[PDB]
Amino acid sequence: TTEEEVVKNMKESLEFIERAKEEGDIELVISLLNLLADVAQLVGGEALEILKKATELAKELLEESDEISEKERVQLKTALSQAEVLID
Amino acid sequence: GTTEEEVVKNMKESLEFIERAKEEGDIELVISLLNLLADVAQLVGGEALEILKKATELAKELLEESDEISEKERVQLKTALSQAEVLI
Amino acid sequence: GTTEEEVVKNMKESLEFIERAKEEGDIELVISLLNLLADVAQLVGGEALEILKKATELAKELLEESDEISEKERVQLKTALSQAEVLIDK
Ligand SMILES: [Ca+2]
Ligand SMILES: [Ca+2]
Repeated sequence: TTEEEVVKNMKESLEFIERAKEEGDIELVISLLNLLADVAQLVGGEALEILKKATELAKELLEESDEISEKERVQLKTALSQAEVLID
Repeated sequence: GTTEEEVVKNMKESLEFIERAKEEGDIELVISLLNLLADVAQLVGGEALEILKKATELAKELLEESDEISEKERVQLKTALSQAEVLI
Repeated sequence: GTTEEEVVKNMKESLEFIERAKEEGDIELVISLLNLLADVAQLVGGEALEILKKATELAKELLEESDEISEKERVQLKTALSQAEVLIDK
């Protein structure tokens, strides 16, 4: 792989998170936020900027959604913790 | 700072959800939370690893407590357990 | 605690389940196991990285060959592949 191929995949993941927030697809936000954080922890650099954008959207979903279950809340906040520690 | 404290606070809530999950048979949730707690604990250390040790003990029991756990679920849980056990 | 042989054992069984999930079209399992393998391989190196390499080749094959993979499954699988491929090069 190249870094450019990785950031393209991370960008497409970010776009799906943007739409998943409107859709209420909480599970995919949890899964993609965890996957993006696993990638950015190995890549650093621009991968962390994309993770920062994904983290912002997940935070908003966590605050604005009235559909999120208690199980999804605890998973999403744990994934947020991984991201927040990386983007700090 | 406020980051690490919120992190370990979030991890403690997840610990409680893993316990309920282990009793409802929500093995998927146990797998997901154990992997998320390990991803966080790897970056934080300290009290995060104490919390991970406890979640590992909870997940280890569920392994062979009620044969509701499928073969696919078992291999995923064992792989997640391995991640956590190495960090411990 | 755990031993490297116990971890390598679990990693080999995961790879067996991945290859089976590839031919059964179980996309979700491949995504979950590929990510779990990369998480473990990051901490152990050695033969863990060789098992990850095999799992990565199988997941690439699944991405190119399968037909009932959803759009959302695809973007998860590509990102998990990115994680694995970066670790293999680290
Ligand atoms: Ca919806
Ligand atoms: Ca992970």
